[PDB]
Amino acid sequence: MLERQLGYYLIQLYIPSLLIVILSWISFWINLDAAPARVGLGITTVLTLTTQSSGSRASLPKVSYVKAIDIWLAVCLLFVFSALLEYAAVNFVSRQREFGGGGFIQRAKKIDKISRIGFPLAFLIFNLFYWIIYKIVRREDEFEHHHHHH
Repeated sequence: MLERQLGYYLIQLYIPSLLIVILSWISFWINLDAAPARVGLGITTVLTLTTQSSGSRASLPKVSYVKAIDIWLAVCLLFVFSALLEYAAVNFVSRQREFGGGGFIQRAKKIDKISRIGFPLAFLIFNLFYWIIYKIVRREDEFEHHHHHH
């Protein structure tokens, strides 16, 4: 009966897991092909830390199991959502690159638009998980703290 003490490891583990996510796009501007090595390494570190995180949840996956489903069923979709619209936009441009893909050579000169939409999208997420993490521990894990409100 030590599931309420798991959130502590999820809080300190979420900090870095959330930071690496923001850098994903910020670095995807060039890692999109120029150097995806950084995108393939960080993406494997997040999926590996999430699949293994369920290892310590064998004690009693009831309280944290449900709370983990509310966060595990939105992140993977939200991250792949904004990334799916971009990978589908460039392909929807002509709807048939097989017809005339010779004009892609002049596409390497991107305006880094990924940063334009990623700026407000990254700040919103960082503040969305920071205000929800320091709040959840209070309006859910209050019994864990003593004097500290947050």
